Amino acid sequence: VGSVAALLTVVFYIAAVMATNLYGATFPEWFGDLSKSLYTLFQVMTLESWSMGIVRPVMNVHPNAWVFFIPFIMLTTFTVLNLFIGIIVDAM
Amino acid sequence: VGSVAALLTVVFYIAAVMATNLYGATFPEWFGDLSKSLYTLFQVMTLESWSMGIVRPVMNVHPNAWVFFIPFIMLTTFTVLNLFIGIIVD
Amino acid sequence: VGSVAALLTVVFYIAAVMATNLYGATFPEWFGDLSKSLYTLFQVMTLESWSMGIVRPVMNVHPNAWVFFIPFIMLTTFTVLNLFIGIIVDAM
Amino acid sequence: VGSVAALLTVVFYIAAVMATNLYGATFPEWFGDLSKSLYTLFQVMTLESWSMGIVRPVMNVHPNAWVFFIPFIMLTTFTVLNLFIGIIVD
Ligand code: NA
Ligand code: NA
Ligand code: NA
Ligand code: NA
Repeated sequence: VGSVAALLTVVFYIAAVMATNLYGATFPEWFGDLSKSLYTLFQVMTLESWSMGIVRPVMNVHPNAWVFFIPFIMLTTFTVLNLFIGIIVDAM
Repeated sequence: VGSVAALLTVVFYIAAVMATNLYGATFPEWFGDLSKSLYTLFQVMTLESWSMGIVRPVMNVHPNAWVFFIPFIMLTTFTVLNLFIGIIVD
Repeated sequence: VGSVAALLTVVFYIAAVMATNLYGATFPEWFGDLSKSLYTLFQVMTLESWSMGIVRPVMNVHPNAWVFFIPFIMLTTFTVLNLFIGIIVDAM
Repeated sequence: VGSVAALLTVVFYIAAVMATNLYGATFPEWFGDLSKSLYTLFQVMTLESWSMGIVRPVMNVHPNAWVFFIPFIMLTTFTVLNLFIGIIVD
């Protein structure tokens, strides 16, 4: 439960560092600094406008942006699901 | 199960009171009164257009709005998940 | 499991009948006929653009539209969750 | 768990082949090639803008497009839920 939250924080920070470098110059409102990137990757994790709002516009400059975002989604969404179930199971 | 629904209603009302005060003047369509706020925070909880539709436009006036909305999402979505599982288990 | 799918079909049809009558005249693209309504209520159940795309525009003509849509969401989303878990539990 | 991931990959590929043929000519940005189709069907599976962004605009050319997309959603979202629970249980 604690290790799951620790793995998610580390992965979320590493990805936000990676995103700032990759799309920061071309998409500064979404990835211009670490803070902007952490906020965008939280939104992407909630699946809110991830494709129409973020990744499709990013792919028009970086055609392989999906190699970062789709595995990011698949990982964080599974980890969050594993985390929330983990708290509920430990409570019972 | 009942206490979970009670905790969620209290938290949802407190947050709706907080939102009306914070962004009611600058965003009156989404937070102009308690009723408008309760409706918006229900939408934010369902994750529908929370960032592109609500929080990014709010952050252009209030840059720290994320300190209210991200913890609100993390709390209510976990509580709802705990509530729905609670009914199914019982 | 079967009764859950039966309850969901009945509720989904009743709601689609209710919506066609309520918002069909003022929002004919989303609720103009039973077929259009069933499609919109399926979208509303998946939570896709339910508020920005459907219910906020509907509330500008019908201010109490939320009395129909919010309880519809709370019911169908809980029933679907109960249905999907029901199949998985019965399979094991 | 492995067979669930195998069933999902096969179904996802078959559907992406089907979509390219069906709406590739009329919607080339979303279904112009197998790669574009696989990306769109992943988005549709996450429920992101599936109706307002994809299926409503597709239905204005192909009125029965819902016969492909609604069953696609019902299948893949159930399979993914079955997959994620499968890993956690194991
Ligand atoms: Na959305
Ligand atoms: Na969504
Ligand atoms: Na969702
Ligand atoms: Na959206």
